This record gives sequence, C-alpha cells and structure tokens, in this order.
Amino acid sequence: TNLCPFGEVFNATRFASVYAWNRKRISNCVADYSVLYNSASFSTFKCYGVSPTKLNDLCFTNVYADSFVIRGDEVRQIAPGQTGKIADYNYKLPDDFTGCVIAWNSNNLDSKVGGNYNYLYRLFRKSNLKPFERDISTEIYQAGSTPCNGVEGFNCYFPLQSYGFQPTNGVGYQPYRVVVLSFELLHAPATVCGP
Amino acid sequence: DIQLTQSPDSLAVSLGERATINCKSSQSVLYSSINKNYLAWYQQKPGQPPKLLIYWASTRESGVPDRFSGSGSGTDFTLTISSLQAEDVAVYYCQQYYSTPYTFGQGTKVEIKRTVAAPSVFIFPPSDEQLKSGTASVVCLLNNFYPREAKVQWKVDNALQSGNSQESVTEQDSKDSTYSLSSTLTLSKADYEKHKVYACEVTHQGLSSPVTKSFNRGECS
Amino acid sequence: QMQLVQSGTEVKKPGESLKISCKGSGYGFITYWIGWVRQMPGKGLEWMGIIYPGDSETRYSPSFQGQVTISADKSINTAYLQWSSLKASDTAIYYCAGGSGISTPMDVWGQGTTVTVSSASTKGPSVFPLAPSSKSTSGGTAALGCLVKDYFPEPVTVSWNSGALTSGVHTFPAVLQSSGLYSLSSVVTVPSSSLGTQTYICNVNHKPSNTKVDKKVEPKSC
Ligand SMILES: *[C@@H]1O[C@H](CO)[C@@H](O)[C@H](O)[C@H]1NC(C)=O
Repeated sequence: TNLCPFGEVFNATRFASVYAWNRKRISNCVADYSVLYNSASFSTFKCYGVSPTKLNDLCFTNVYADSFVIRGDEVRQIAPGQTGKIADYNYKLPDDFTGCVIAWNSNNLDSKVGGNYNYLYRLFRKSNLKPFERDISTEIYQAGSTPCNGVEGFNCYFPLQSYGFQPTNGVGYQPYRVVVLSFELLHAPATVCGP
Repeated sequence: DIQLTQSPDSLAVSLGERATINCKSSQSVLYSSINKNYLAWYQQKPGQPPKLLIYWASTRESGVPDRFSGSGSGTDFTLTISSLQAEDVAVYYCQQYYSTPYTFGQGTKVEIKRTVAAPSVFIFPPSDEQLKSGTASVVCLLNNFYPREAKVQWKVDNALQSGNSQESVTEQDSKDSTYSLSSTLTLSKADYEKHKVYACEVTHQGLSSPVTKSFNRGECS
Repeated sequence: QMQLVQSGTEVKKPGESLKISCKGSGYGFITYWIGWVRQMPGKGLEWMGIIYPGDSETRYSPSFQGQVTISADKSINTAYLQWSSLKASDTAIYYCAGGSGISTPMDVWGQGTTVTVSSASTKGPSVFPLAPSSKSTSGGTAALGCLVKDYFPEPVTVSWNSGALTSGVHTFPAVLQSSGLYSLSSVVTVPSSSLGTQTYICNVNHKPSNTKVDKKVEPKSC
C-alpha cells in the first residue's frame, strides 16, 4: 500500500562498477512502470520475458533491480546468450530471462576532465560466470605456466581494469548507466503489484 | 524449430453455440521462471489485420468480450468461444513466442451454421458489346445458399466443359448466413458461334436433383 | 497506447527493388519490437523477421533469411522491409506487428501493405451488362449485374445506381485470368415487376487507371 522505491535505483547519485554490480530487492511496494516507458531519457529499453506495457495489471513475488555502469560498446552484452568480456566475466544473464534491460548515456556525470578511472571491470578470469553471479575476487590471474604467489608481473596480471572515461571519447567509449529488472514468482505470496 | 498444428481447418457452429479450436505444439512452450506458457491466440476478419485476443494461453487482451477463453498446457492448447455471434466469423490463429523464429498455426476458418438453403441459379449470356472484342464470357450465378459446397458444371451442347471456368465465392452474408458463387466460362467468339445450347448445371445439398439453367444462342432468353 | 502505420499499396514489375515502411506514433515506443508478417492471397500468416529500433538487432526467419532485408530508423520511429529484386511470387500483403518485448505477443498491428508483382501493365476495365432473363418467374425475383473484365491492377469499386441500391447486391472477389488481367462480376436480385419500371446502372471506378464507367443494364430487346 506504499510507494515503490524504484526512484532510488534510476536516480541514484552514484552507480556501482560492473563486477561489483548492485542489486535492490523490492517487496511490499506498488509500481506503475509508466514512468519507464514515457521517459525518452533511455537510449536502450529491452524487455525480454514480459510485455512491459501490461505490467501494472500483474503481480510478482520479488523484483530485483540490478544497477551498474559500463561502456557503450558493452551495452549489447547485457542480454541472454551474449558472449564477451562483460557477459562472461562481469555480468551474465540466463537464457530464460524474465525481465528487462534499461540503459542511458551518462557521459555528463561519470567523466572527469582528465579521465574518470574509478569505474572498473574484470578482464581476467579462468571460468565464465554463471548467471546472476557476482565476483569480487582480487586474486592475481595466472596466465602463464609458472604460478603467481600473490605477486603480479610477467604472466601474472591484476584481474581488474579501469575504464578511461574522458568526455572526449567517442560514443562507443562513453559511460552508460544500466539497470536490469528481474521478475520472479514462486508459489509464495506475491507482494509487488501495480495499480 | 517449433511447429504448431491446428484443428479443425474449418468449423461451423450455430448462433449462440460453443466453438472449440485446438492447437498442438511440437515442443513445450513454458518459460520455467514464471510458469506462463508463451502461446497466443489471434483473430483475423476478412480485409482486417490480425487482432490479438489471448496471450499466455489464458490471459485475455483488454476489451476482448467475456465469451473468448483460452486453456491448455504443455503442448496442447484450446480456444473456446462460449456464445458464437455473427461478428465472430473470422480466421483464428495460434502463435508461439517462446523462441525465434516465431511460428503461427495453420488457421481455423469459423463460419455460422444455419439450415440448408438451396441456391437461386441464374445464367447470363455474353453481351454483344463483348462479342465485338473477340471473346465471350458466360456467367452463372448461385445466389444465397448454404453450405458453401457446390458443384457447377458447364455444358456446351450437352458437352461437359473443363479447364475454361473460373469461379469465386462471396464472404458469408452477415444477414442470412448464406454464400453466393459466380462462375465464368470463357471461350473465343469463334467457338461461341459454333454452338447453340449453353447450360449451367448446379449440384448442391439443398437440391434433391441437379438444377440446370440454360439458353440458346440467338433466341430471346 | 500507441499505433502503427505502414506505407501505401505498391504495384511493381518483376525485378524492381522495393522498400516498404512502418512508422509508430505515440508515447512508449522505446520498448516495442517490430516484426514483419507476410500473408499470401488466401493463405495463412508467415512470420518473416523481427527488429529492435534502439540498436537495430535483427532476427530473420529461416524461410526469409537472405531473401529480404529488415532495417530500422529510430530517429523517426520507422521500421523497414525491403527486397532487392522482386519476384512474381512475392505478391502478398505484408503487415507490421509490434510487441513491447522480444519474447512478447504482438499487441499492436498495422493496416497492411498490399504488394502486387506482375509483368502486366495498367489497363482500365471493360464493363459488360449481365442482362436479366426475359423468361423468369414473374411472381418471384430476377437477377442482373455487371461484368468488370480485363483490368489491372486491383482494386475496382462497384456501386449500383450511384449508391442508391445496396440491398441484395453481391460484388464477387476478383479472379486473376491467365492473361495477367483481373476479372470481377457484381450481381443484384430485384423484383421482376421492377424490371420495366426502374432503371439499373452499375458504377465502376478503377483509380489506378483513372477510369470511371457507368453501365446501364436493361433486359435485351430481342
Ligand atoms: C527521476 O528523476 C526525474 C527527474 O526529476 C523524474 O522525472 C523521474 O520521475 C524520477 N524517477 C525515475 C524512476 O526516473
């Protein structure tokens, strides 16, 4: 019977990095979803499992709002069956995805003049991520045959990389803020409907 | 990929009665996450674009009247119209949206069933205007009959003609629920002036015996 | 709620290129995926492909892969479907449908784009009177009509007595003659007593050839 906190996720002051992506569990709320169709601020709005237009007439058990920031070239990879550095090492989506993917450009926010290097992404990992997995491991990646005992160097690489987010980069290399909505429903009581 | 097969192809029910259409799938269409089968039912009237009636195989689009219902699970789905009305005569399709490529059903033609009605048979000779052009069209009309099945046989001096007649049928008249057929027999003016008796023989369920309407070339008929 | 609007009717020769469009008006368009459906004359629905305007993700059906080309233009909210070289077998009507998601039913439909591919050239129709029989049931009803023969392309509009006579009228679907030209017949049943008291005229309009013809149908003198 209360208002839904969706406004916190999209209008958040700061956004998390790709590998350490945030996740807001939402329950006991009511959302209309109309503010998401009508706003022309989103450069990409891809729902997969459900028709978003006929959503406020439905109800779900739990809706999860993932949020992070990626590069423009990576926005295509947030989708089922996708393959790439972001999809395999940072954030993977299941093939039977019942949700939506929203992305909008944020080069005016997440960009220092000399380059905002505070946004990171995992470029090294020895096994592809399972769907909805979240990896914070700082363990040094072992690329060569000789073991790396916590010391980096040749064939011993730090597993995280920094996005160079200058405002002079092309649209391909610009920060995009991404939100991923996931709708799940067991035979448990559904607690998030619409009007 | 996924295949959909409907049954029956054509279905005739009286007014107010129930209409049942089945759709069988070659693969289970059930998104495991939410337990909603991705099956849809569409309605298409003559000249119209298709219109979505039911999605998720049981949920109905807004505005759809309460007589349409969807049911089924696994690979067997059903569409049911409780009180069939005249405005519901159309073709109905089932479609899966589990995985691309999307696939439709074969389609079910739904008409109104009424009492058997014999056709009013007429025959028209070619105009002299058309004979000045070089060809001749003899037209036979079967007006306001039911059911749609009807056999038109052309006879030129009691010789059965085959391969020179094209026919078309009107949509079901919303008033009396009857069809009308027009069959055109085309032949050259040279072949036309060689014969005398041109006949149209109609065989229909409402006719105990075949009905023939003819005329003689030149005679006032 | 938003809606879709497609381009106009097309009539091309075999071998020409073609690119039809489908524009959507209304708010909430960013989410809609747009698919193309082909319906051949008298046949069922065939799903050709789907596209997303935001990033031009294009998925074809196996039957139309490499045969057509689906494109998009998000600046004007318009999806496109094009052929490089049209075949005579491409004559059909093509709808564009819209689903607000990729694995989502097609909620919104267009009006349809009728495409006709034929080697035939534009020709106005010839109207011939289907005169009513003199020997008829004088107590019952008689039948007369018009024969709209040898025209191209579709369609033709047929009215009776400038629209005054509508009851008991049956305008039949056209047939495609072997010569590539269309032929159509319209009939009407009237009381036989009115055969000598009422003047019957059929009005045929063929906008493609800009041909309007009024034909007076009366019992033959004989
Ligand atoms: C976020 O802020 C904008 C700007 O005021 C507002 O229009 C919008 O409703 C807010 N919430 C969301 C979910 O965008």
